[PDB]
Amino acid sequence: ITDKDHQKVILVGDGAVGSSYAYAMVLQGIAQEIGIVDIFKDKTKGDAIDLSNALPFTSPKKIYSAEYSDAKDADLVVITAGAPTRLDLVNKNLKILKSIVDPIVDSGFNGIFLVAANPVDILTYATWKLSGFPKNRVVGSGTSLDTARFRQSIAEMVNVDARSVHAYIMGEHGDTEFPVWSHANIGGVTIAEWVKAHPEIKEDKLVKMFEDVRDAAYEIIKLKGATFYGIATALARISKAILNDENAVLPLSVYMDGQYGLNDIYIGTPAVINRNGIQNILEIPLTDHEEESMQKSASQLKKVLTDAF
Amino acid sequence: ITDKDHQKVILVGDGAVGSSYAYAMVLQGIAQEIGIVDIFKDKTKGDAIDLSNALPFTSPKKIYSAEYSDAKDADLVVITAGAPQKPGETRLDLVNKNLKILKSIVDPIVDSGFNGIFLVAANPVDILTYATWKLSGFPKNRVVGSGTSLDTARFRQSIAEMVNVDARSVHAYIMGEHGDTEFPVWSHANIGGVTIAEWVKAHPEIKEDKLVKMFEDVRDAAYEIIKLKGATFYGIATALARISKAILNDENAVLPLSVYMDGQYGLNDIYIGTPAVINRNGIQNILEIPLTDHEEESMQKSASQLKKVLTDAFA
Amino acid sequence: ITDKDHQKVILVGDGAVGSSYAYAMVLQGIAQEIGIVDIFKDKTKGDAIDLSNALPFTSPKKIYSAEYSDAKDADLVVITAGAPTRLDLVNKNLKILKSIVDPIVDSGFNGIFLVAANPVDILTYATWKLSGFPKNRVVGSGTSLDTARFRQSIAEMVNVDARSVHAYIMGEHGDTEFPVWSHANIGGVTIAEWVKAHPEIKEDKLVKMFEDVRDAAYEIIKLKGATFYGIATALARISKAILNDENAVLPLSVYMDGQYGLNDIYIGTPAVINRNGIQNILEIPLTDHEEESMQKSASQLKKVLTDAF
Amino acid sequence: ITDKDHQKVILVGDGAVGSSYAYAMVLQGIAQEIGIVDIFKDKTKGDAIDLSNALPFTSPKKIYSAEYSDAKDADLVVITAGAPQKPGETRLDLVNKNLKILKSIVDPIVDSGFNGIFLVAANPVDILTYATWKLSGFPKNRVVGSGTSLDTARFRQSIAEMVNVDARSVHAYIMGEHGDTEFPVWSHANIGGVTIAEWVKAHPEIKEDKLVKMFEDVRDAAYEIIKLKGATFYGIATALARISKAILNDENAVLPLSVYMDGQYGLNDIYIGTPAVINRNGIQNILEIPLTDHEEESMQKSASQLKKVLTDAFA
Repeated sequence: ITDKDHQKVILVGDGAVGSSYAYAMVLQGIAQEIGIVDIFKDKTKGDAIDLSNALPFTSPKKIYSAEYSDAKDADLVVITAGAPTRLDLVNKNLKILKSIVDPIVDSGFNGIFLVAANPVDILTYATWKLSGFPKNRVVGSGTSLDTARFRQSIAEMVNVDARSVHAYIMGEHGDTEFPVWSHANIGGVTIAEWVKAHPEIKEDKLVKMFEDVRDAAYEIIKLKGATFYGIATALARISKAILNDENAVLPLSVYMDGQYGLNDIYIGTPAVINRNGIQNILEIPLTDHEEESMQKSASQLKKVLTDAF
Repeated sequence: ITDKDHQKVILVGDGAVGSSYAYAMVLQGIAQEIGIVDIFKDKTKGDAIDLSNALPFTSPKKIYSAEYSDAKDADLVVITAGAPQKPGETRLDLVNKNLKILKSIVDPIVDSGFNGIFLVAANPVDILTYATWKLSGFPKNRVVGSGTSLDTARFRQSIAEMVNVDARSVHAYIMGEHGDTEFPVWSHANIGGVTIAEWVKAHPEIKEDKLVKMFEDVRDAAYEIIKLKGATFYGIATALARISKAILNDENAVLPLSVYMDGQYGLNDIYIGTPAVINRNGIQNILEIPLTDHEEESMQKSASQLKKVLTDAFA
Repeated sequence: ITDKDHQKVILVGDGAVGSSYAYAMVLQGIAQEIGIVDIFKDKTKGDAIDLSNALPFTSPKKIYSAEYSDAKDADLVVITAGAPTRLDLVNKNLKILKSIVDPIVDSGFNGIFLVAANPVDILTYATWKLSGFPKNRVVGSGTSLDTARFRQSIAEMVNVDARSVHAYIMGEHGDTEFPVWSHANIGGVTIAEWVKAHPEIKEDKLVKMFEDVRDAAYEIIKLKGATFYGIATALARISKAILNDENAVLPLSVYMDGQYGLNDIYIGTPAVINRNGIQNILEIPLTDHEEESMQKSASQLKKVLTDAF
Repeated sequence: ITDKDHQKVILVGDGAVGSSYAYAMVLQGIAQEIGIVDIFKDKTKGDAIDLSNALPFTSPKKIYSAEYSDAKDADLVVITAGAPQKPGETRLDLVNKNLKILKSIVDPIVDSGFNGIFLVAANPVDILTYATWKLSGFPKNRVVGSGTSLDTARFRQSIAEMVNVDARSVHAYIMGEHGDTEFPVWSHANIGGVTIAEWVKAHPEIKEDKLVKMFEDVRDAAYEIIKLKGATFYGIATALARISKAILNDENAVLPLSVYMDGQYGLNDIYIGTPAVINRNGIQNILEIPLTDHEEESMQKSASQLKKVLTDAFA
């Protein structure tokens, strides 16, 4: 039975995101095996060696340049392989995603898909459609990183550990996402309550703070050329919640079955995740304004999915 | 300047609590040195050896049987071993007994030149936190009690178990004086940001009387554990190690602690349990949760009963 | 397949060792479930609650007062339940051990046994005999703690992190165990080499240091009444080596199949351990003096086993 | 005194190495503050934001685009971005180029009042470690180079893979000047205390030529990784974070580092790779492994070639 006490991850895409993700899993000692799949075979071999060079300072792992067929007995397939009209972007990514998901399913893979490729909510739905897997075993990173960025920006404004800050970005990851100010809090004190006790914090600083979250990727790409440490860390956090069976609440792309009056899309909302994937979708009671933001995000996303399929 | 990158903790009290605390600090790699002070010198020497036997499986430390004078260059003095309430002793006698013992600890620690943070877990904690402040002459923000940290953990783990969620995704406080007068802040309690009131609307199989009972079981948790296994220690040891990490890693973490009231909740000149921000300099901000009328009344009744005992004890 | 990503430990014995072990597993986030089995049902219920009170500060776990029947789908059964002539001590512990192992096997348990009850090498062999399990899936703590004590004592003499100190105690845990000075080193510099560079270290300090290791339990019991933090920590280290599939070298009680000229006993030697238990028994080439110490430890232990069975 | 329980690292160089190093420090929770200094100011600002985006999943930090003057109260200055060898540049030109750049880093850092430890990873590391010592005026034991830390990890992981053992149970060194002249200490290399010579006797399917090749692959590892993926960074970033933890947690850990030779191996007045004990005060003890005649010759040839370049560079 202890023959099972070996956690295996297949990573698809060895760009800055996949490579950083593998490094995060090395340093935190999450899983015992990482197979790295990418068209660029030389690069994945180089990365597997560079990452392996770190292992003497952490817990051991088998790290290698892998093939889709190595997903047969994987716990976790992480898809980062995303090509940069919105509908053309989707059609291009659907053909690439089919070339990933089909051979992975053909391997006998029977674990959880974790999708981080842009656009994530659409490609999460597409992964579900192509794979034939249950809804709860296809997960997208959704607004996990936007939420982390939001919490860290509040943490810095108020000089508090972001782990004591509780706020969500929800909807489709992208321009239509929105902040759930109504439930956002610091140690259980709502932002509305916090602003009353600390009125140096102007409404316009909060507006700007959400705008900086929405435009974060643009600002980072402008400064250093790409974004990767954030999403790599989020993917490793989601990976730990699955592999350690945590029943952790994370904001993820999850299948709408009536939540917020939505159906038959993947979109960002807090959910409970454990070894079996999504257990519970948390439906935060939104204000009329927040519910409208959710409906506009959903509707625009549903239109693109319909047109794409 | 890196000569200072050595964190030192002086633990006063080598009971089940102090001992478990030191073990938590060993396994989590918090601090580089633990001096254990107790009247029972052989026991502290035995514990220092037993704890040291663990070190080859974790980060290294100097662990030893210590004296008050070893607090000179300590970052942290952790006070655990409160003289226990005898049958038919008044609360005020319990306090007076603990004040004479506490004076015999705090005075020689201050005399050593100790200039760090006091972390008080001795029962009764809110009163002995105030007493440590009074005896030490230290600033308000450098005398901290464990307060409702454990009651809050117990409350969060109870909600976690009812709802099948990691307690790290559950956010609820017990506040007031640690003891019979403490109360749950249901108004701000939430699971991943969904208030308990909101959660109960979506899941109405959860009856009001299960929630009432759940707070009652938290209030009476120590009595239930003492009845079953004779003593309580893993909970408070873990809480003390969490507070110790928040200080020593300068986290600005929000934790429910005994902190000095300067108008918060309409209270003054007591230590009592409420969320606060804590870093390397101790208490940075006291969070004043806007309480319902019922929750504010519970806070006032806890505070007033505690203030009466302190007043009577100092005179 | 991710239905398997749930590690379960059944602990037998909720005395200071078992209870400290469970606490170590809580603080280090090892396994997702601990069942605590003991005659004293009230005490195990109290301990499961006290340990659960810690969980909000660490990774989640299911911790409960358990029955032998709960071992059915356990990864790991840890036996600490040991009653304090040597042959009478063994006969008393064999009847108690039979009352543990039989109902655990009857449950359908199909994991690894980790034995810490005194006397450990004898009860490790007895666990193998009673269980019918393969040799490599019955492991004793053996000289893991004596070895830790030895390394920490060298660490303190020389002011070096014990993790940079490499020395073994081997043989039967107890009076006949011996230090392997021939291979003992600090950062790869043998103790013989270290003493040449640092001749303030007298041979008689080294003799005393092994004597203090052999008598460590006596000295600690005299001072504080019992010994538990050491073995609790060692048991949690061995548990991590199994559950994270490390192929770690640890000094353990393992089955002699010709190593050191020994057969058909469990005795202390370094071994490789992973998710499947013992993979490789390291046979350290001993000096004539060290080999004699091993043979005398083995022979006295083999006589007691023969007489007991 | 707890005002000091704030560990600060100034990183010089925000290339793949510096950036990966800062990420390793974020994920492992080492230090409370990282200032990133590089000529490319936009890149450091972008990195500080990207790294900060990770913080809600780990322990908190202040991460920012920094200047040399921010080293004033730093514990640790980590120097990574060495000007790379151009095709047909001499070794001595590489050194002279790096000395002018290194002077422009070390002088303003010393001028800030910085009084911590220098940790040098810039190529060529043993030479720039000596140069940092010469430019800074700091004591020998407070200027440390990464030396053969990564070569040693690569060597241990290669043995781990041959034998199917956790590399943490494998104990082998590469020593000398990091680069083509470095050598394996086979004589003291072991797996759980069993020397490689002993292991090969018990497992004679392991051929001498596989061991020769295994050291050759370690020596040429960087060339092989650069050929395959264009650059090397996870290895050295992880090593730098391990050395950083040994200093900041005062571990007295044995690591293979660039340390000042004062008679060890018959060497004087160079930095070169050998195991040493390191704590909060830097280098405490240099371990002198008794080398075979062949291993000692390799050490002498590595040292002498390195000493010639240093002599020529300083004059």
